[PDB]
Amino acid sequence: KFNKEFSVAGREIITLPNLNDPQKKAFLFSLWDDPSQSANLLAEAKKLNDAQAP
Amino acid sequence: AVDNKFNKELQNAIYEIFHLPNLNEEQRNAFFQSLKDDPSQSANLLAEAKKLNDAQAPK
Repeated sequence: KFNKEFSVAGREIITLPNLNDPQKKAFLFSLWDDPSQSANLLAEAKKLNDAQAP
Repeated sequence: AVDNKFNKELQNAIYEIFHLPNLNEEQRNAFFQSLKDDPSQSANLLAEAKKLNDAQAPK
């Protein structure tokens, strides 16, 4: 399940500018644990990123 | 027994491997699969990844 789509989703997580390292690590773990949840996880991470906007 | 969600060593290894600058995508993904196959190998696989990263330095 670790293919090109996985790489894209992981990059999307780590480039969210307002998440901190523990948060990105946690999202990346969740993606690794279930790559089929990428859409839900990416939407969750973006929502949290926006909640943390300066 | 350490469950994956409760395993900081596995989670840190995934995060560090994803950041390594000199691996290719195939290497990264192979490490992620090897971690899935046996999370007790996190320390060994992270060390192997850093070794390959350093061997593959562009200068």
